[PDB]
Amino acid sequence: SLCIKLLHETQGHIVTMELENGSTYRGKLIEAEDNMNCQMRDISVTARDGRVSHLDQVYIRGSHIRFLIVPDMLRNAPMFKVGPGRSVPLPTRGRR
Amino acid sequence: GTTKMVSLLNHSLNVTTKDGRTFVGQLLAFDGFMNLVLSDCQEYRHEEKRMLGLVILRGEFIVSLSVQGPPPMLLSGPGVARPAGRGIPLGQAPVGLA
Amino acid sequence: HTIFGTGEMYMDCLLYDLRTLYSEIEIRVSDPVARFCETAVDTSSIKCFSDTPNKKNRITMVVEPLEKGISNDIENGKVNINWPQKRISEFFQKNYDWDLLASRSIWAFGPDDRGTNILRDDTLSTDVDKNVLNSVKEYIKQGFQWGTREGPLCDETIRNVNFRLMDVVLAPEQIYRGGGQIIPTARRVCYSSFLTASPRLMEPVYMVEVHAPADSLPIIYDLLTRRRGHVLQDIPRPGSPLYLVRALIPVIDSCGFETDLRVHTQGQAMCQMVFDHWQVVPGDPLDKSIKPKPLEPARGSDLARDFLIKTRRRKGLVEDVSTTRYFDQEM
Amino acid sequence: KAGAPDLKKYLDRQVFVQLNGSRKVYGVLRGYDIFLNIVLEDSIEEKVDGEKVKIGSVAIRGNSVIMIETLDK
Amino acid sequence: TYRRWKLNLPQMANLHRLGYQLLSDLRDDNYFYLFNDNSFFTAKALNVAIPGGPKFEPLYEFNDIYKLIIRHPIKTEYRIAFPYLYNSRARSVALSEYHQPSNVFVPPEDPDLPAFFWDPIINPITSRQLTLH
RNA sequence: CGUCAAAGCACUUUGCAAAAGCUAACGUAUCUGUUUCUUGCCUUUUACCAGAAACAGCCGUUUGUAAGGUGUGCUAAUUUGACUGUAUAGUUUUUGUAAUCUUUU
Repeated sequence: SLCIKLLHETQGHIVTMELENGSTYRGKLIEAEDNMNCQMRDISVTARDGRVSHLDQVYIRGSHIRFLIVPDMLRNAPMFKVGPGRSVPLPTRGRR
Repeated sequence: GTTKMVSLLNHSLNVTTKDGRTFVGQLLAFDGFMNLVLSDCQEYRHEEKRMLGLVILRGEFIVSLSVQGPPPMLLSGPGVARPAGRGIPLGQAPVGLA
Repeated sequence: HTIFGTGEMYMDCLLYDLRTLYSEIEIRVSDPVARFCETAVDTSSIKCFSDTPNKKNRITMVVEPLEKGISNDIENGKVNINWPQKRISEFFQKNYDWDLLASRSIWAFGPDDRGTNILRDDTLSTDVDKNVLNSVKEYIKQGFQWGTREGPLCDETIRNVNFRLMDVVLAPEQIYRGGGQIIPTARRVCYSSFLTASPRLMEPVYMVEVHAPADSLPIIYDLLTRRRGHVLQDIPRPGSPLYLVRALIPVIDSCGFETDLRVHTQGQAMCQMVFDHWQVVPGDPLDKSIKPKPLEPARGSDLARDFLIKTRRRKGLVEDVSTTRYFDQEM
Repeated sequence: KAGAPDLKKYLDRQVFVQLNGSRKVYGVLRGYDIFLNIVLEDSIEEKVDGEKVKIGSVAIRGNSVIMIETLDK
Repeated sequence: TYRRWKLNLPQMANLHRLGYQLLSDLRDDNYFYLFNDNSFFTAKALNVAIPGGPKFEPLYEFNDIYKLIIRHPIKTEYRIAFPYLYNSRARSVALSEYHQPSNVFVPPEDPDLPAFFWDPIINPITSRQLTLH
């Protein structure tokens, strides 16, 4: 599915997100998942209060994520057709 | 199924979420979990606004969907002309008779 | 207009472009030959003597051949001029067992800081007049790195030649010691020590790696041997039914060696040539009793003399090379 | 499904977990799960007061987990 | 109409096996080296002639013996390989395919042993020459 | 295999159009002629020898499209396309940690 591949493509860039917790996190993204796990660095948190903090490394659970906010160049990225028997989108030379 | 959902693709949408917040923008990509991707997004928390950009929502977070606006955006046949003329027929009467 | 390039296939594709892409013109291409180089075999019997045009300075230096273990190290980049003198002297002392004062006294490497030639000090009066010699550092190098880029025999590069500054007579002022009065005489010292030391040509050989079936082998050997070939190794290579046949060949005698393999072994047997080595020509290039005939080829030591006359003939130099007396000073 | 998460780089290192109900824990990461159930040893609470109680070996549930941090680089 | 045909594997097998006495046995192409339609064109253009092949009508100071170095005559085979190099004033010429991979398929003579059986022509595979990390 | 859309379907006869778009077998085949030049063997020109360049014919090939023919179905069969095509109540989305109250501006 495409909504997951877009995420994997923003690895490296800086990302903003929102959790069920209520707080938003901002930082460089290192790894993601099909679950919607994340692995980030140099995070700058900002809760409901406005309280800023620093977190060196973080892992997440996707279940806990509400929504992400992604860089602007990631709208020209390709959105593929996928297929019935494939996990990752990718381009497809073969039959279909 | 998901036949209806492809029809919505590339329309400006109004998406209400479980939090109450409402996101707005075009729809680029769609999922089996209802993960939506949205372009040039704007929340309306309520007399309020914010600019985000590209937003990827989960399925858990989404409540309802609603279209705001519509989707954004044999050379030459044989025939030849001529000028005038309008010949007079000597005979009258129909074509087949005589 | 002599032009260079790695080998047959390379040359073909130049002379294709210039003939049909760049210029749209006909040509008369010559039969291809190798680029030669030149070295010293032994030490010089007579020590050198030289005078400046002003006769205020006298330079003399000895030429000796390097060991083959050393020459390769320089061209690889194991030793530089840019390193400290103490690190460089540790190299020679521990590998080739040089003296302690001899090891520190290295001036600069050969033609354009790579070619295997070395300058060195061999005297005591330099310790007495040290600051006097330090005004004559670059005046030697600019007639040495320029003067050994080209050579005596064919106007070509030089390999494995050491230099040993013995006597240095000097004058009061540094106006008597000028650029125009030292450089063109400092260079003449190298050419004089060559002729006394008995020099010889060296030519490039390249590693021919043949592949083949077992039955074709005998033809490869019989072909190689006629063009001076030393098989370094012959094995049935693993995982595939082919025999490797590594080899060496003197570039002059590999003109179309590839096409004769493929013909005679009927489409079996491929071969490549990768630049390697430098092998000395058997005979002596300065021997008056040799001259044979311009039509037929050479065989043994008589071949070395043959290349020299012919190479100089093409350049437009004096053919005999009898004008050794010009560069040998006077005695 | 069941993408076994990338927690190999956290094994046998200290952590600063956060869980549901704003409760958080320190511990050495021993083992992990498909569903992100965790095994922590030398477990110390961080109470809302700040009073730190030593517990020992503990198995935190996957569902609960909000996040997982590293104290030292 | 009888255009287009599709044949089973076993059928094509028999046809092959019946026709065997006619059709060839090269598979490589390397075999041809100086016997390609290209080579023969250059021969024609250079007016030289190669041994087994055809021979046509012709189509169409600096030298100095004392400047040359006579070392191995240079044959006609050499001109028809690298015509731009070894030969001057080369026009109307065609350049040929320099080498192909080489096929390493020997067909099974004795058809009892299986499809995948280490053949005795391949060299053992021993590796005692090597020095690793 | 599954869905949706289009269409009769397979086989065949003619007509009419095309067939280097980024160096490549419309044809893993291959023949005759004209003109202009060069050489052969020659004196009757034709008929020819064997090279070149420039044009032509002929024997064939493919595709699209139009109308037909035979056999079968138009209460069916076949072809052709298109597609974000799978089924999960027990931890990372669709069988809920929800429900409810109160204070501040």
